[PDB]
Amino acid sequence: GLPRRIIKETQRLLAEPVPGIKAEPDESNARYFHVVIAGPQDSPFEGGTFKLELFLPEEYPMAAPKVRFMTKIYHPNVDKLGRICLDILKDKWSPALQIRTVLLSIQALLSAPNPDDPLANDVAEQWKTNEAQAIETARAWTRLYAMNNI
Amino acid sequence: QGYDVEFDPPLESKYECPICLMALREAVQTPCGHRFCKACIIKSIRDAGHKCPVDNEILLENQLFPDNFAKREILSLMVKCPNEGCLHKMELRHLEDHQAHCEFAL
Ligand SMILES: [Zn+2]
Ligand SMILES: [Zn+2]
Ligand SMILES: [Zn+2]
Repeated sequence: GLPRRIIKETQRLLAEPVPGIKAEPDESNARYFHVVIAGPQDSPFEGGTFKLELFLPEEYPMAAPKVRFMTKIYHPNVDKLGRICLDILKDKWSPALQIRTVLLSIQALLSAPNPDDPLANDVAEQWKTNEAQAIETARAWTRLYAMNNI
Repeated sequence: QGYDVEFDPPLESKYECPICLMALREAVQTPCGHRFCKACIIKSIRDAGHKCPVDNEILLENQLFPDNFAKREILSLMVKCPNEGCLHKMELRHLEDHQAHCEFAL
């Protein structure tokens, strides 16, 4: 019932999963995925387990996959609602990119924040001026929200 | 819209369409050197931009060269009937013909 592209792409992820990332389709709707990304090492989110929800619009792969953090997180490219501000998910998307492409992008974004592409107002700039402060706050949030693997 | 079939040996990734992930159907090549199914890159150009999806490089519809070498060798590949249940295997070039004689079908 669901497009072959999505069906085939899914098998490949479950088959050769991206390191540090766990993602499976919704046992009730394949267009939805349950993602868990382990906080990168040496990054402020070291030692935390983050949950994200990825959904594939009907126009996919022409339209980009919508992704959002479910686990609270202090990072310049995510807002309070958990939405990710990323290029490849906005205008820089292409029907040639894949789910694995998005999963890898988000993960790199943790190992190293990109304070402008554009950016979620607040944190975006705080990470610019008091980068030391921004980082401790992120470590704090990681211990507070992503260490009880809900 | 590529060839949704089991290729055994499995399909080599060079012949897979980035846009539909099936064996290239009516293979064409872009100035930038990427291959798609003739129908897929037109669909991407018409409503995704006049750029190659693989690298966002300007593309334009009049720059799709028939990849006659790819079309030729993909059609000579061994495949299995995609009628689920059938256990027939032949050169992709002949799949179609076999269809008119499948136990599983329309
Ligand atoms: Zn290209
Ligand atoms: Zn195609
Ligand atoms: Zn058959």
